[PDB]
Amino acid sequence: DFSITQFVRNLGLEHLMDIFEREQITLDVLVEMGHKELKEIGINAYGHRHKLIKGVERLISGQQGLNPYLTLNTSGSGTILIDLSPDDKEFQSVEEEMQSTVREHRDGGHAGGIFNRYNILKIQKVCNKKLWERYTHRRKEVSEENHNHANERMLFHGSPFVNAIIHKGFDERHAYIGGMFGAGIYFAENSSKSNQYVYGIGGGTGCPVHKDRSCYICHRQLLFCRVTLGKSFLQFSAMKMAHSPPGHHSVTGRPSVNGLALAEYVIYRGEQAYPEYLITYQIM
Amino acid sequence: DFSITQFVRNLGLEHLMDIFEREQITLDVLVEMGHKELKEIGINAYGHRHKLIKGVERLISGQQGLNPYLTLNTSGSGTILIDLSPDDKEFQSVEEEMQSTVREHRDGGHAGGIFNRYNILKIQKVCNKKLWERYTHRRKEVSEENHNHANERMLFHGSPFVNAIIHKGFDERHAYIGGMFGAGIYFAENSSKSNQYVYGIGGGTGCPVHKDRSCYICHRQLLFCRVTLGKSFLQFSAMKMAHSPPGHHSVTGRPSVNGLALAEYVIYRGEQAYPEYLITYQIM
Amino acid sequence: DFSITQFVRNLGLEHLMDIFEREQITLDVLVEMGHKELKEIGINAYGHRHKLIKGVERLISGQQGLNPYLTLNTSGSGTILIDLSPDDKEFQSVEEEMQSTVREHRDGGHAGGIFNRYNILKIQKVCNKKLWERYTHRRKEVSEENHNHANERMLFHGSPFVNAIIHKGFDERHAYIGGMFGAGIYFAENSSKSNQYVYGIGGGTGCPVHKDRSCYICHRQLLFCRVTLGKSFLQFSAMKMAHSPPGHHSVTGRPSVNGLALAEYVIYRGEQAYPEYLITYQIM
Amino acid sequence: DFSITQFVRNLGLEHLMDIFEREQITLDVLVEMGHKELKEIGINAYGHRHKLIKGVERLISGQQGLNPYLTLNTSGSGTILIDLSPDDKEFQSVEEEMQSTVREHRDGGHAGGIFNRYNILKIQKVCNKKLWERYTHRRKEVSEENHNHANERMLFHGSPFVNAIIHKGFDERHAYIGGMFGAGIYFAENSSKSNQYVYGIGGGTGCPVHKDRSCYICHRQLLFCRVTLGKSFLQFSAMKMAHSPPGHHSVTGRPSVNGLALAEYVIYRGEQAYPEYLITYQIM
Amino acid sequence: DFSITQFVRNLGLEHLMDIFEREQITLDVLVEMGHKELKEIGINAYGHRHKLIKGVERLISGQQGLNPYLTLNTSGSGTILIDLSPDDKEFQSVEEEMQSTVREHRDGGHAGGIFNRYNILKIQKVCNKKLWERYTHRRKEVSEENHNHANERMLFHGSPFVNAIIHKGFDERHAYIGGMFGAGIYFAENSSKSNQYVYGIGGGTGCPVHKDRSCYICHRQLLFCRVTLGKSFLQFSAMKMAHSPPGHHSVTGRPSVNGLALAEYVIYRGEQAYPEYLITYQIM
Amino acid sequence: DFSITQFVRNLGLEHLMDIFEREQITLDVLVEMGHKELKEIGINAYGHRHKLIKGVERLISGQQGLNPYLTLNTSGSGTILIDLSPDDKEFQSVEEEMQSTVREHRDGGHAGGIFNRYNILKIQKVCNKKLWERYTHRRKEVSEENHNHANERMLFHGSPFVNAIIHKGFDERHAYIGGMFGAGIYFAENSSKSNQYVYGIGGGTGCPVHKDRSCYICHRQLLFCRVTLGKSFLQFSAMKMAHSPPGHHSVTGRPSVNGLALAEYVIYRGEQAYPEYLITYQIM
Amino acid sequence: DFSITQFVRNLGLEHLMDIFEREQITLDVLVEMGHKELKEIGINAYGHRHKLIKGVERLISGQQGLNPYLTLNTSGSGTILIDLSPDDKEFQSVEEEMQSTVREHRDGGHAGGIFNRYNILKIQKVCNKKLWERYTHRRKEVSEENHNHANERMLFHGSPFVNAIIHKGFDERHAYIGGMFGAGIYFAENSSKSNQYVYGIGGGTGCPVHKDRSCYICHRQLLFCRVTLGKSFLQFSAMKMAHSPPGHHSVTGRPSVNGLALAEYVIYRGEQAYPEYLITYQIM
Ligand SMILES: [Zn+2]
Ligand SMILES: [Zn+2]
Ligand SMILES: [Zn+2]
Ligand SMILES: [Zn+2]
Ligand SMILES: [Zn+2]
Ligand SMILES: [Zn+2]
Ligand SMILES: [Zn+2]
Repeated sequence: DFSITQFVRNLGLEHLMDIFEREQITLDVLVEMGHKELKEIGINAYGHRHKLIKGVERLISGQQGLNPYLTLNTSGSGTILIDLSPDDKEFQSVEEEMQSTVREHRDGGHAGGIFNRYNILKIQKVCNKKLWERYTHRRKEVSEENHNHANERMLFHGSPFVNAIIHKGFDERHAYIGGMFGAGIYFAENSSKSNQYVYGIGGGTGCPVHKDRSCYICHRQLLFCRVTLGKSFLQFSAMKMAHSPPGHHSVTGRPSVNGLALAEYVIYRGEQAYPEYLITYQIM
Repeated sequence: DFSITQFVRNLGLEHLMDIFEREQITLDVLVEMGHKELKEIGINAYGHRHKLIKGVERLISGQQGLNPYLTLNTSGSGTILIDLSPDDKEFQSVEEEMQSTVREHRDGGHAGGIFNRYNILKIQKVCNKKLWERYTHRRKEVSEENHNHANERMLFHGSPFVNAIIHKGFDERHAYIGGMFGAGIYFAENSSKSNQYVYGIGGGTGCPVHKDRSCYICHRQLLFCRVTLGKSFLQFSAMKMAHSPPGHHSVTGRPSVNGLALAEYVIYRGEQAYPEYLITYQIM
Repeated sequence: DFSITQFVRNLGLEHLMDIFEREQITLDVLVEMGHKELKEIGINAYGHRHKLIKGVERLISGQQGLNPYLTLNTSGSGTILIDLSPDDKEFQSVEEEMQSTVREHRDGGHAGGIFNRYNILKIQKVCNKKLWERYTHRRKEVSEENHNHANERMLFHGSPFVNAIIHKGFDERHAYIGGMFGAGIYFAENSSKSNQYVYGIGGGTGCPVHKDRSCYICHRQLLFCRVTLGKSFLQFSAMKMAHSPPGHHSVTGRPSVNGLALAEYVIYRGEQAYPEYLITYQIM
Repeated sequence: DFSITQFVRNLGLEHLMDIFEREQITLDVLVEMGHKELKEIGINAYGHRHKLIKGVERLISGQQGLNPYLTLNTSGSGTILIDLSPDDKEFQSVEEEMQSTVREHRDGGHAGGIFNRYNILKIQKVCNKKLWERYTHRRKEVSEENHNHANERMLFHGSPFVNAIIHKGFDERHAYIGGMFGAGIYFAENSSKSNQYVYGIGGGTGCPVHKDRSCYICHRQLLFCRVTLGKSFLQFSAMKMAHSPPGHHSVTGRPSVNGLALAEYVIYRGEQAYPEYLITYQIM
Repeated sequence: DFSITQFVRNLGLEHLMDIFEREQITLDVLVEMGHKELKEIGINAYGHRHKLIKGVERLISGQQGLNPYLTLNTSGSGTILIDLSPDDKEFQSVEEEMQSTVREHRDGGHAGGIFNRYNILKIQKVCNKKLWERYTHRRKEVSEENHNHANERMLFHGSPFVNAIIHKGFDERHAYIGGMFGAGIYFAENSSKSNQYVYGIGGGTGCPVHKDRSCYICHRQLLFCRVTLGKSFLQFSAMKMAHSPPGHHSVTGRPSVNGLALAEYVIYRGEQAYPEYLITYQIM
Repeated sequence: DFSITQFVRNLGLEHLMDIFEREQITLDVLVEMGHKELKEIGINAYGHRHKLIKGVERLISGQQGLNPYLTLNTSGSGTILIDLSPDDKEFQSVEEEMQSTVREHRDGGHAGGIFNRYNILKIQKVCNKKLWERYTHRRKEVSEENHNHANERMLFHGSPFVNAIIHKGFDERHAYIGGMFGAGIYFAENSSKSNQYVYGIGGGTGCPVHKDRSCYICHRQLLFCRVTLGKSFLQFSAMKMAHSPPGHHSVTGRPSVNGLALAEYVIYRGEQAYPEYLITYQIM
Repeated sequence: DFSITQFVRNLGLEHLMDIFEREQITLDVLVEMGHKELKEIGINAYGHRHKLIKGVERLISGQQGLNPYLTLNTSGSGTILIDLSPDDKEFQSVEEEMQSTVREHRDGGHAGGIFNRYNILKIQKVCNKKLWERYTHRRKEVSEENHNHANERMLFHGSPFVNAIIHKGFDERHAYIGGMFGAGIYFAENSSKSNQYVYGIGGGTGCPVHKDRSCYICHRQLLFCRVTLGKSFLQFSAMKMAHSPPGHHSVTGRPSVNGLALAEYVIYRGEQAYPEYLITYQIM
């Protein structure tokens, strides 16, 4: 607690420090305190509160180019996972979405294995204010174009880097550069299609413990995410690209007899998706 | 245990967890606590309370679009049945309504059975806050039309799906599509009229245990429901409707020499009825 | 007693039920308990008491339109008769009121019997919470319309329906429609005049047992009642009012040479009287 | 005027009167002011505010039996009429109710005149707080006696005493003692039936100016009222009664081949009607 | 003036006096202040507030036998007159009570003059807490002796000493020792009878300004008072007495073939009446 | 037995009645028991105690206008007499006050007899809660006037109705209207003077047994009483006053050569005296 | 000052001193605080409060023989003078006692001065806890020795040491040994007699500044005192006694033809008097 000590000594108010130590007032707390709050903790003299408040002003606003407020407000950021109750209708909605969108796939269970259902172990709400405001800023930006319509879907995403995503967000700098539609982030309408990627491309090496791509023991993890598509460009054939086509905010690969068996969605900017629900499950 | 631990760890206040463990403070409890409540449980330093409260703010108001608050208030919802006592005047009023509205019906007791009175076993008040809020919102909306009058009646409802109704409410998506007035929810001011639908359409197969439509042994259930009729369209003949006629909120089927023997009330939106009492009885 | 179990189960607090069973906490008790009371019975964690109190709020106030608080709280209603001992000065005031207001009537005791004294067997104070509240609300109304004066009297009432009066209160819907002043409830300042109505209008058949209108053997009952007269209209001859005359709250039939031998007081609203004392007696 | 001066002089604070004169503070305003309001007007010393507040307390709470509060709170009571705009939804719904309920009557318009529709000139909402409180208190009583249902209807009322009703409310002491159902206040769901009574019983002598019962020149006034019916007694033939039948709160006369041509509703205490709208019109 | 200073200096807290001078804190204000109120005015240290509170306790309670709290707390006592509004229901009821009770008396207006009506100039409510509590204490006594019935009436009183009455209350030590029923305080239910005494016994010499008993110019004053009668002793002929008859709380003299023309009420205890309304008027 | 039975039945707690029967809990006892006392007698469940305490509240405070508390608590009231021992200093001081105040009266012992000393048989302290609280309330009233001084004396009183006094208190409605100073209660400094009135005015007929005014055999009784004099009016000549003179609370008739031989004190309100000692004695 | 620091340091709680310094907790304050007060000022730990409370117990109770509590309680003791308002009846009753008791003296107004009435400048209630407690303890003793009667009067006292008395109380160690009845403290029932001693025995030399015994300019002072007379000895001629006569508690000197013109009262213990009022006045 030395920043507060230096700040209070510079003002000639060191005799107040015994209050600040008992109330556990740090500088990041002090910068948010007005006359009312300072009067609560026991700074009874108007002159002292005036000096403290104007010092906080001269620090936070007077040196805005140094951004001292950002250095003070690191505490409290970060992700939390709120667990859903299976008795709630939100859990049952997410589970119905998982279960009802299973499809048989062209491979003999090479990537996602063989199964018709999931054993759903838990579903978690992902909360992170910084990532959330990034996503909503981009959503407002996309809907300012595209006639006030974001065109927002809920889609499945799978990859071995779920933990990194839920803390640092989606990032196009890690993009699936070899995909059918180039270097973007891929999303599926069917949960079983995303299930094929939770260990890597084409199922990867299988589960770490048993090295099996059809393991019925190890827990899997999927993300069920908000995705802003905006004006979406329809495609049927394979077409590599680094960014969206001009005037469009995403790519929709549609089912075709000689092409995609199932719908695919690709965004090329990381802040156009938010990982709202984390699902832990097993195949059966 | 996990969500509150994460929330507190992100703020740097892990040393407070043993308090939150002994006071059984979960995150849903914490989001409702201010300085006074935090002081009660032993958070004595002002800075710690300030940090907790502003973290709660950043979770609730800062991410309102994720609706974490709804994720945390799942518990406490649901229905409770408060059993009325036969010595109360409310029980006696409901039973008087049941007994005094018995009538002769055209069939020889084929659908409802042959009886003159009921043996009332119990009457229960149905309490569910979300359903009540739904009903009262629709009621305000209807009375804003129809010159500030909701035209609210208490009517009998019979169906083999009373459990679903008391736990999830009236739902027009199950509506009696083959009924005389179309796909609506039907109510009657004669208890014996509604008794004809308890085991199914036109009496069903009778009770499950005996398959008897005039069983004097097995228990039956009726609902006594608040119904907002608003502006009601008077109809004197069978008329298949999918919704209310324009300008109206419900349909009243009136008795006629060549038509209905008794009054019928049909609504086409589920939120216009609320089941206030659940009556269990036998015919005698 | 299952509503408490459902309520506690909805909150997720069923592990506390073993306490609630031992303390006999029913839901109508629980809706009256706060932090201190819940701490008394062994709910030590703050989170548990918080959840219980918030659930009680969401029930009692969140659904006030359903009036669940009145379905609970029905117990304790009803009238109790507190017995007055002959050694108390209250008993003696009431007994002296009875004895000293006896008069000789025009009839040879045909309606009430031949006597000059009573044998008072007991006097009871009638206590009924809801009837008292109804009475005091009406008295407040009358005194506001008067010049802050309720014009309250203590008057005698005789009827073969006193047992119904002390449990349900006075009721103009049973009013003496053939009375000299019409469909009102009648009171007198003489006990021997109200004694004429104990067994019926004009004496009836006398006691049920001996069928004697002057039975000196078996018991009779009068009421001594607080009557709110407000602004009283003076009358000297029969007039069959259905209600009290415009601008007035009651009627006073004054004695006349060619009219009433004794004064009478009439009210046309049951709530303006409260039956304070119940007197059991024999004539001598 | 002098009441505030006396009140302040008794406290020894007459040096403050110059403030109370400039801010137009009267005793009725002062009995509602606390420390905050007294600070606003310039009572700066804490001791002065303490003295004023304690004097107000000694007046209002200390002498509650004299009801000085009611003496001071007289101003502001009374009726206001709020005009509806013909372009409003409410005006149009009330007008639809007026027009669609016209019926042909047995007499050749002898009582009401010959017409098929109305020319509506005004519709006004009637606002009076004392009358509204009276109505809602009675409504709570009735609904508590009728399984939580008031059975509230919107009905037309016609009388040559509309002004007195809108300023004083409905009053059974003026009741139509000669009506088919005794001394009650009568309401109808047909506007024309109530229109038959605007100039008096059977139309009286017609309009004041022309003495014509079918005048098309001069305006008529109907009330549209909230009526609490509670448990309504179903009656099919005339019978004079002074109050409601036992166990009931009103009487409904049903149409019959040899009886009523149209429905009648009769209440016998005036506190269960409230005159919500005042409709001014001509017949055409 | 100096009391607060001596009290504060005795405690060794003279350095606080400046605050007490800014806030106009006198000793009679200080004795009513706790920790909260002392915090408001700026006594921030717990020790100082503790010293002040303990000093006040040692003064008010420690020397309770000296009654210092009564030497303090004399300010705010005394009467105020609240003017009634002629548009008010209370004013109209009091005026109707006064007008409707005018009677023709035996003398040709010798005492009260010749008149049929009054011009009511103003009616005032008399408010005084000391007198009110005196009266209500006596009312409780009398009701406890009269089977819980005070037998409270509103009656007229006239005398040249109205101003002394409204400030010091009714006093039997000023009683009309030569009156018809002895040394009591006399009241009437006819305003005209009271009107005979306002200028003195039999009218005295009349108005001071014109010395005319039938003056139509000068203002008269009557008191319209609550009077507790309790068990009232009826008399039909005159007899002097100093106190009530044993067992009785008042005397009511009633007309007879050789007695009063009009009713009369006499109380022998000063505190059995309260002068609630002061009426200023002229005869016409 | 029955009030408590009905009370417990209305609450639905009849199964507890057996306990109430063993512990002799009547309703008047029950209204004074809290959680502690109820837990003592074996009401172990918190819910039962809560119901009982809320019922007692709903009876005692909820119907306070009926004053049930006063009906219940009549037991225990009344006077008791406590004998003083001849060996005590209190006995000896009262006897010294008796003996030292014998004086030579003008009459040759016609009224009180011929004697110089008394034989004291017993002295009794009179204890009555109700009369004591009446006296102390009046004493406080009188000392609020008269500069905080009650002016309390101990004086003798003699009368044939001492038994009535010690049970019902002094009563000015039984006053000595024919005395030298009007209709009041008379007290003497000299016991020999009070001795003149123990058998009536002028000694009456003497002892009933022997009809002798100077009997040395029969027991007499005097009262030694507290008398609040307040501000005492000094008088030297007879004056038949009904009440105290204005501004005074007693009359002191002082000795004069042509007037009183010995001093007299007169009060005109019965609650300004209290009979502290009853002295049984013989003259010698 | 420094005692709190040593006390806290001995307990090992010196780290708490910064709280005690800020809250101004001295040792005399600390000895009165418990768990509640200590938790209010911020001693949150139970151990710290326990140690402080047991240290206080060891100091105050353990060393009770040294009376440290009396050393700490030296603060707050003293005399305060509360000014009586000239409008209150207390002031006026004291003033009328002053004025109504002026008498002519045997001498020609030599010792006191030539006057007929007084001009009162101030009346002050004297409030001193220790003196009042001494007075009441002695009063209790006297009453217990005098059949429970203290024989308390209100009497005048004149002296040139009034300030000494109001700060120290009456003291027989300064007694008027030359008085008619010995070494006592002298009180009078006439103010004009105590007026003779305001400037010393026999009037001394008059006012200090004029040396005039009848100086109409210089302020004088009297005391109006509570005097416990107990059993007062009756004497008619001078007797130089040093103490109260055996068996008595005071002396009364009676007027006589050849002796005293006015009565006097004499006590021989300073603790039987209390100077309740201090009167500042001029003669006229
Ligand atoms: Zn595996
Ligand atoms: Zn069956
Ligand atoms: Zn019989
Ligand atoms: Zn016309
Ligand atoms: Zn004149
Ligand atoms: Zn004898
Ligand atoms: Zn001088």
